[PDB]
Amino acid sequence: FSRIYHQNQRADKRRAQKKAR
Amino acid sequence: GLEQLEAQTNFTKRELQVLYRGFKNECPSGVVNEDTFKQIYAQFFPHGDASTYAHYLFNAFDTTQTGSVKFEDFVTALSILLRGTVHEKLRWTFNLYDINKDGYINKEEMMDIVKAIYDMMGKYTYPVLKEDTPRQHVDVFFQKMDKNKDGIVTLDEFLESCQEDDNIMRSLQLFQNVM
Amino acid sequence: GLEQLEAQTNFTKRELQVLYRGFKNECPSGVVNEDTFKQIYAQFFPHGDASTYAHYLFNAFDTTQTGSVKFEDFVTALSILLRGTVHEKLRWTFNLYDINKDGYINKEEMMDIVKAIYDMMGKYTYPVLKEDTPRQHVDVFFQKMDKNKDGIVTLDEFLESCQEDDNIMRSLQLFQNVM
Amino acid sequence: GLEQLEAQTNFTKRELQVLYRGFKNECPSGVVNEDTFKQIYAQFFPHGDASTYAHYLFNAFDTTQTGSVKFEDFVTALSILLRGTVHEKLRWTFNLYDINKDGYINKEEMMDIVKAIYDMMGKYTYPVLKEDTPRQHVDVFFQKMDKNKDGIVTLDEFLESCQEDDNIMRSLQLFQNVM
Amino acid sequence: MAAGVAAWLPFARAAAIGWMPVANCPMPLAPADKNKRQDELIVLNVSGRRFQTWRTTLERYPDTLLGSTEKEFFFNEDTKEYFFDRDPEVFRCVLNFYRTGKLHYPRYECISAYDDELAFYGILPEIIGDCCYEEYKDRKRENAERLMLSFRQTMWRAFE
Amino acid sequence: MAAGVAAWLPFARAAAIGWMPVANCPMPLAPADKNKRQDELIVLNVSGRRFQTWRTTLERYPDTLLGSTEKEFFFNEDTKEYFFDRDPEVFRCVLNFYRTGKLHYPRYECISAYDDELAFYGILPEIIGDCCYEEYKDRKRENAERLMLSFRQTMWRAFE
Amino acid sequence: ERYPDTLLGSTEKEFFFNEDTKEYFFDRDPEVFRCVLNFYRTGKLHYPRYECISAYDD
Amino acid sequence: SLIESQHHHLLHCLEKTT
Repeated sequence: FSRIYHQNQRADKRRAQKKAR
Repeated sequence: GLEQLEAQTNFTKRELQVLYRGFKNECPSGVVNEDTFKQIYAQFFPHGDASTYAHYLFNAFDTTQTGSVKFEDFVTALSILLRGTVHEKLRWTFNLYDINKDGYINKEEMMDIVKAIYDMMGKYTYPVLKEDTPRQHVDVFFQKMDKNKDGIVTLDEFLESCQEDDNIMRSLQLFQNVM
Repeated sequence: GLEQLEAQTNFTKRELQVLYRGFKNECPSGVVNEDTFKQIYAQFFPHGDASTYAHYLFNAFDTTQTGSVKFEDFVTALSILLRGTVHEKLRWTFNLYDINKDGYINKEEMMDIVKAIYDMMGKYTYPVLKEDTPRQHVDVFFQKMDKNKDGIVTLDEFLESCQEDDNIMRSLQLFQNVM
Repeated sequence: GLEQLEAQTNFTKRELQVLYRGFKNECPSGVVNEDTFKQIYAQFFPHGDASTYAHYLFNAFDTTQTGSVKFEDFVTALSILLRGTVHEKLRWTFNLYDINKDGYINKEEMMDIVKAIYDMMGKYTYPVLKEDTPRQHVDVFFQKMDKNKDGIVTLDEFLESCQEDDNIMRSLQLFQNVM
Repeated sequence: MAAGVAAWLPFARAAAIGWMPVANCPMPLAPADKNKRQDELIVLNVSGRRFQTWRTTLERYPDTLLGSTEKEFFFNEDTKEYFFDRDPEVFRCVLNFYRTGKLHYPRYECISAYDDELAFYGILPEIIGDCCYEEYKDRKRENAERLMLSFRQTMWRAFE
Repeated sequence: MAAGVAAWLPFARAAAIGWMPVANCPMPLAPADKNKRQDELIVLNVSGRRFQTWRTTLERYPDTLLGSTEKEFFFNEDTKEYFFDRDPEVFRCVLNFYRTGKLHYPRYECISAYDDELAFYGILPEIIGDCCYEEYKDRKRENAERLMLSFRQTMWRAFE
Repeated sequence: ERYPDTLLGSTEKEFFFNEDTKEYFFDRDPEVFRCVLNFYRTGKLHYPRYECISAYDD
Repeated sequence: SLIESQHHHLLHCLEKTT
């Protein structure tokens, strides 16, 4: 559960960080 | 091969390695395919679509029926297109316009290509854009390049009509000097 | 442009390379700022204030009117300050003293500089300390530096009075030799 | 020593070093044994099993009485087997055929070696397989390498009738000059 | 002929041949030929460590130290080498970048040294190739973490 | 004598002897001699760094870049050293494989660079020594993850 | 010559010593030979954390 | 190929079984 939560968190985080470009 | 191609090209050995370098840099010698043209030829075309045109001269380059043939097959054609003769450069561009691969080009056959060019141009033509011009831009072809006045141009019927406009031979050979 | 910098500065190619090395080493070649002087001059002059006069020769080194320009105008001014011409050295020292950016010096204007240098001198002076000597150390200026006896010294009026004092003419040329 | 091994063998220095390289490349020059030959000797002979034959020339190979002799004793016999003289190859093959380690061989003993040969020949013989000719190929062998008709071979008796087999004469030293 | 940034321009000059037949133009622009010279192995001297690279590779990013010409201050004309008094390891990172054009981050580098050498080469830490990017951010945040009157307020001082 | 792929043929040319006397057959085949010459330490220059090895060590697998004969696109007769503008530290593993015949993985490598250099030199990322295999797949999968109308569908897009 | 019971300790090194260049040339890895050399320096051997232990051992 | 020559030669000289 923790693994998947961190997974989704870093997922949308990377998505936003990519959108920064 | 290096020398098996050196005995075929119009370039020297250093002029061959200098392109082998850049080729193997981007492509791990798999083979350059449409996937490479539709990007590098497109990345060179902001405000313009290069794929609609690259789609033709890819398979025009590929003497084989494959979709990713060879770097040797790339440089042998580069030699012709840069430091080749007008007679074979025009044969190559005819094979380009001969989308049917037969040796007989129709009005709409190369209209399919002048549309690709006009699309590669940009989003809006800087003068007024009329979609009849890519129709009539083919007519100005045939009225000079269709000696039979029939509407279908073949190999010699295009060549013997593509050697009198001195300006085009002035234009076909502008790039055989760059190094 | 190193070659275009040689045409301005008086240090040579090796003297420029080995010093640009140290320049780029301590700061990531971004720009020199006030704060940097506020510490590198603090280490070379400890046991006292190092900002009040530092922010004067910083804006003196600051040729333009921003807060941080570049490396080239820094060494071109190092050339004037160390190995530069005397007639330009005194003009530069006056532009240093010229606080109000206009071209005219008031007695309190250079009092602001002497109250800075004597502050930098440290906690307790080797002789007795008095806040009134900075009041005369500027006035002993005008008596020799103010040919009109009005309280305002101008570039020409500061210069006509700063070419006959031999000991400062030896003091301004102390470092055009050391490398 | 390197020189101490050179003056013993017929090979040269370049050959000896370039071979010790490949020697160590598979075994860390500890000492070669049975199990490494059963894979080196097999890795060049598909459709067959080369262990059973290497099992004989290894004990004939081992100058010592250990189960693994040396690299130095490897080359001291590699020389005799590649560029060595014919009559010494015959004596070493004599040491090879004599499984009982005495110098006295009967029918079944050397037949067990002709098996190994004709066993690693292949799983299915390309002409028709006949298993009684291993009884006869040694039998027809007897009448040559035996002048007493008793059932035993000694070195002189076993050699005095192969010295004139010209095919094995030109074939026993095929690799005495090929490097 | 040319390479590097203009390594694939010959392919475009080959493709341009297809226009001329249908090109009803009276006269196009003559080619833009200019001064040409083959590339060579400029040698980078990083602490005795010797590197060699074509100028074409060096000039893919003239907005940085190597692409620009202010690299000659480290160029030791006595040796034809750009001598650099720096790390011989993080340099390899910038160099393999210039080869690729993308940035990598080795796992075990003191991010302080990393970023300071990046700025030293003018390269921006923001443009790290996402091949290995977020762990650089992790080193970033961890390092940031780790690097962190008489009577009327002397009372305050004694409080806290 | 021979080396590279023919590193253990001499033992075979020794063991062939044991069938010559018993060769009751009429005629076996005479050897296959030809022109002869010794090996040489071909010298590679990868970005200023220099490596050397026998040519037969190169010829061991001609299904690669250097293993084949086409390494001459980078042979600089001006240097007589095949010069490559790729990383040597990752090439170091390639050389070592050429020597041994097995490859391994430097754990701290941004898997992108490792894989694309493998491809660059024509190497197969699958034949990695399984003694170090699964961690390669782990880097693979983690990197893969790391890199991861008017009205009718208006309400739709508005929902998700 | 601190330990003659090794490849370099014993005299089996001239099989790769190149008198053609007065050097011992060896077709080995440059990032393991360094550890062996460091042993020859001290007499002990360390082990880097990131080596495919197969390569180390061999 | 110059390698199939030597390797095939050994197996050829092997084929001499009767």
